[PDB]
Amino acid sequence: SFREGLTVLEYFINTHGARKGLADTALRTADSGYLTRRLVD
Amino acid sequence: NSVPGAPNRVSFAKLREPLEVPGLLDVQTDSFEWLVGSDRWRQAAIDRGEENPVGGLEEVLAELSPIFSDPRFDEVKASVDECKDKDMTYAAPLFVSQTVFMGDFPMMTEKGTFIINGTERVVVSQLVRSDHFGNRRLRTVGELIQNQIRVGLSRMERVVRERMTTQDVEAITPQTLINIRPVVAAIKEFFGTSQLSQFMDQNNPLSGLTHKRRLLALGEVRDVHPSHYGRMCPIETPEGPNIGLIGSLSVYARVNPFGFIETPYRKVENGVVTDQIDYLTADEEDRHVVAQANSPTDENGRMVRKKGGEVDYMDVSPRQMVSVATAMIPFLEHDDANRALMGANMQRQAVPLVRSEAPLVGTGMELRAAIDAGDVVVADKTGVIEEVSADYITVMADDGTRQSYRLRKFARSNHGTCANQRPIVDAGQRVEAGQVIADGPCTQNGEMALGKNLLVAIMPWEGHNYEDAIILSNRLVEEDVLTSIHIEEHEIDARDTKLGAEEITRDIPNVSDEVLADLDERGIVRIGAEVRDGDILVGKVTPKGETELTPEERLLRAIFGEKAREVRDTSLKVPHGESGKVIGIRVFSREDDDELPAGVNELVRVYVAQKRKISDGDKLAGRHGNKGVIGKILPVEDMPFLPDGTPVDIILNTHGVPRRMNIGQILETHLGWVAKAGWNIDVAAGVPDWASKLPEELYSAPADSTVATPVFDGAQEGELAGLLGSTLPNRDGEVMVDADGKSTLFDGRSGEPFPYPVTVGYMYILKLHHLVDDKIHARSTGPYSMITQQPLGGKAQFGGQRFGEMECWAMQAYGAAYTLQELLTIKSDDTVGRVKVYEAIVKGENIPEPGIPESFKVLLKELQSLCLNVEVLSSDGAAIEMR
Amino acid sequence: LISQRPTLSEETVAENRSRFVIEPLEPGFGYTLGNSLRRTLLSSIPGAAVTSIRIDGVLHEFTTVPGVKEDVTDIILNLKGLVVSSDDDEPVTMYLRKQGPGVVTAGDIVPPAGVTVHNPDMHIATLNDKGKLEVELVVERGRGYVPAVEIGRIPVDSIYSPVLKVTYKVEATRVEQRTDFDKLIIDVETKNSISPRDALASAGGTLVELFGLARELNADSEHIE
Amino acid sequence: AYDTPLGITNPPIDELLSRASSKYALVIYAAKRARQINDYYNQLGDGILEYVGPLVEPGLQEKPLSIALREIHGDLLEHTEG
Ligand SMILES: C/C(=C\[C@H](C)CCCCC(=O)O)[C@@H]1O[C@@H]2C=C[C@@H]1OC(=O)\C=C/C=C\C=C\[C@H]1O[C@@H]3C[C@H]1O[C@@H](/C=C/C[C@H]1O[C@H](C[C@H](O)[C@H]1C)[C@@H](O)[C@@H](O)/C=C/CC/C=C/C2)[C@@H]3C
Repeated sequence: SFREGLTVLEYFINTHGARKGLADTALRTADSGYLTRRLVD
Repeated sequence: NSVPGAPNRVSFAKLREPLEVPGLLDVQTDSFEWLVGSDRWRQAAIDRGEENPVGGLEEVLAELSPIFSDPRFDEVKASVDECKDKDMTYAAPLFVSQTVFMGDFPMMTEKGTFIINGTERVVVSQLVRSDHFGNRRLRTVGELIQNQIRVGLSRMERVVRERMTTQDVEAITPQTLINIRPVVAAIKEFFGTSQLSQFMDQNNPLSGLTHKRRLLALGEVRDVHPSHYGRMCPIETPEGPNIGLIGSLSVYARVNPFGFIETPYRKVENGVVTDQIDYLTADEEDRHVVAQANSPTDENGRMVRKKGGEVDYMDVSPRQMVSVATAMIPFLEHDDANRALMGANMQRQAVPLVRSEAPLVGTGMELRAAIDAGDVVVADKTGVIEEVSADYITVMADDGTRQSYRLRKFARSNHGTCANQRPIVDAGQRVEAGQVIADGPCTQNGEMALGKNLLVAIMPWEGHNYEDAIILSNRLVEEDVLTSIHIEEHEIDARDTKLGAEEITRDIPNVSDEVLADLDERGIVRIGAEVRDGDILVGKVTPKGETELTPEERLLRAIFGEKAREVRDTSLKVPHGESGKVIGIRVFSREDDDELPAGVNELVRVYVAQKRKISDGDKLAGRHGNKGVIGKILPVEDMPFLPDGTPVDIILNTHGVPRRMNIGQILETHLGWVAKAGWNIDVAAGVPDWASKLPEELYSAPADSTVATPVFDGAQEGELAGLLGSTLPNRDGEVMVDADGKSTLFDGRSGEPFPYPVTVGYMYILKLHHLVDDKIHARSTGPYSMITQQPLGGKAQFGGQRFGEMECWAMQAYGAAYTLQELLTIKSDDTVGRVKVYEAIVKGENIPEPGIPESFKVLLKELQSLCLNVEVLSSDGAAIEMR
Repeated sequence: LISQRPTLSEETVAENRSRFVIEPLEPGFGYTLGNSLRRTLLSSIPGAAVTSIRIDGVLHEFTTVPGVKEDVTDIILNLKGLVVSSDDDEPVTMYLRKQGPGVVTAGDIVPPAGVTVHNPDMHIATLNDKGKLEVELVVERGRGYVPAVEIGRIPVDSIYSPVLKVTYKVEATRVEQRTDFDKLIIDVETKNSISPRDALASAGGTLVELFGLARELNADSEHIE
Repeated sequence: AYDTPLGITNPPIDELLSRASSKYALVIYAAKRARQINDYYNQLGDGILEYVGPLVEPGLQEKPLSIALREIHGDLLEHTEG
């Protein structure tokens, strides 16, 4: 709900968690392809 | 604002900018100037600092002496332009009883870059720890250069120690003991190959600006830290698996002598903002409580960060945490960090357009970012113009001095993007110092113009703008609004070889006079000639050994009386799928002394340019991370058009699903229409309650007015709807948009209107470097690698696609055994297979049975080399071999 | 100016249903004249139909008609399908009155001089035991489809145009050098009063005549071949 | 009904699968026949063999694989699996 707009400090806190989702998503794709290969194997 | 020739861009800022944006190109200059120890640094540091500062090299000798002192630096050998032309390194030799020349010393341009072997490089500042966030040191360009010199000097003394013992005493001098090879080779080994030394990314002025200022985080660990406020931008980082590691410096970030980043802070005492702005490093930040930028200050005078936590000193302004690229996204406070990061990255992915239109709805950084990038011509001294020509501009300063500026005209950038400067001044114009004289590639009137302002409609249009696809009006092609020039460089060399010396000549062995029709007398394509895929650019010929020709060819030789020429053909043709006009030719000969690598006789390079119309398939995007390809381009006739008959330029589907939002995009679209049509609040008996927070200046505005809404301090929802209410009609006085920002559009095909009112407006979109012409690849047959006989992507083109392991799984899943076998054999590794297939295809015969893929044969050889006796046993044939 | 010779082909779907194709059209004339053709065929071809009817026994009774299985509503829907060509132009009042148990099939209605029913096998109603039914129905020529607007007089929706359902679609053909040439597909279902082919000629004739008003401003302009 | 097939989708796979065991057998079924037809248009089959077909009235420029599919749809040929 960014409709009202967030001040300086409010936006800083939001970045702390948003960056974890992008990094956590990087590990979701690697292992799934390493698992799918063993499955196929 | 505060700049002489600054254009009029009204701002919705409710807070004054107390401190002017620092020279955001200083991070590179200060460090290198401290390194070389320029007098400007000594004069600047002595005024408010230690009276005995030591230069980087001066400090290196201080610790090294006694084993060297007073090093010299002559004026630069050649000019930057002269270095980039001759492919040499912008350097100034340095000197140091016996005098010693240590080597050519690279130098930093005014743009904070280096010319290393004719290419413009940029050193990235590294942030290393001196644990906690504040414990980060941050090596500046000059400092991490000095450290590389330490290795050179120290190992140089290791050589002198060995030399003096074996050498006779008094029979040796500093010149005989000093072998500076490890010193000069240490700096040459840095600017090249070093991971911190990088080719300047410059397809738009902003890209190169953010390339500098960008820093490395490591010398969990990727997550942002409270300390990063006002220092490193958390909203800017690569999307790939390098997030967090790489980050761009904040706008107002300033580095202290050591390298510890400092942030501007205005100490707040007694609840009143003090104009005294002081440097507070990460550690010094906890000492005094820091106040929030957006604060309620009533008239004259008048949520804070704790020393170690969250929620004494006041912030200098908003966007301290934000970087330049991030600070240029209007309505940044509404978009999610993901899209904001996406938006910033795509801003530096834009390409310079031929027209370069400034954004209709922008922020504040445009003007400052453009002039600081270095791609815009600035007047050094107030005065008046004496001459204005497409080639150069001269200014007659009142002082009496006489300065001139040569303009980059169709200069190819590092990735083929054309950089063309336009003069914006006239003859008698009186210009002030620091003013803008000529526009850069992506600039207009001094401010960055990375895209164009287009009429948008946010309605789904018969599935052609599906998911992330976009549809454009053919007007964008006819009016060259999204047309961008792209220059390509080709090169060929003539050197000595094993059995002969290459000779670049016009005469080609087997060719018709038509194919050579566009070549000159020397054999190089004539200037201004149109070149299609496969045409010859430079005719080179190299010696061929014992001919041993085929008899079937010799017979035709005598029949048609064409003497089998002596040597082979080696001409430089245009890569497949490329085309354009020839701009310039650079010829470097040997008879003409010049200076080429040993064996090279002649060196010529041809530059080809292309005028790229915005084509279906190209990738467009806005400043809010929204991106998508061009799915279709309708003629202007069949396009949703307003009652004026004014067709819309692009039709964008509603990408933002709920929760996903992407709110910032919707805001600038409405403001885009406001700024395009002007407004007038029609104040009667006061002004509406929403305009109370507004400053007078935005009350009345004419059509096509540019607006500025700085990131966090920008227009607000209430003020918007109010501006929506005020909209100057067109010719005849009809109204095209209501207070909801919607309009009843007429389907240009059926002729009947669309049943519901559709949202229309003007959005600032960009043309991204991803281009169809560069990404379309097709291959029937082509070159094959040497070691592995697999289809190799020829340097011209024709690279084959990879059928990876996963694709094989999908092929096995279908059970298409034949299609799979076909791909891994006759289509790749089958030495005799792919030829007999092509043969069979031309004749129209059945395709033969696949053979043995060369990869497998190589496998057995690799095994045998490992002393593994492998035998491909038959059912009853015992052993077998390939052969 | 000269074009590329677009042709007009017709494929017969049924006895009263045929689809037409024009190939090739210049981008993007497919949609330009397309929607205008469907609009001309549907609401620009002259034809006679039923306007209002009155049935004996129903003046304030809304739902049912005694002695007949079909209700009031269902009875009207049948008569709407009645196709009759009347050149009288003005409202003519035909009469249909049959008694005794049986099936009234339009052929029972005596058409006044000037009107001719084209579907004599049409089922209008089924008759109950020892029951008679006298129906009077107004018929005046018209155009297109005019919705519905005296005691016991029931105005009914009027399907004036012979064309019953028309739809069109567009594709791309004619490779050569440019593969975005338009192909116009139009689907028209016609009542047996006039064939699909004639309907197109009437619609086409009325269009050219209608567009002759812009031509008369100057017959010397270039336009196209 | 299924309206009408356009190009590759004709004939339907369902009407073709009734002529063979599995979708895979259908592949080899039509594949080898296509090789037979194309041999016929050329000189077939070199020594000791004579090509047969097209059994059905070929289209204007119909591809031999597209012909073997129509032939299988009309039961014009029988096959034996090994
Ligand atoms: C991954 C990396 C550098 C990559 C080559 C580029 C960064 C990719 C991140 C991204 O663009 O999303 C790191 O670089 C340094 C040390 C370790 C790492 O090296 C690595 O892990 C790998 C390589 C490090 C240096 C390579 C130098 C040479 O390799 C080529 C030629 C030489 O320089 C390189 C040029 C890099 C310029 C890039 O600039 C970016 C865009 C493109 O990715 C490039 C044009 C611009 O967006 C610019 O603003 C961003 C610069 C990245 C700042 C990072 C500094 C730390 C080019 C690829």
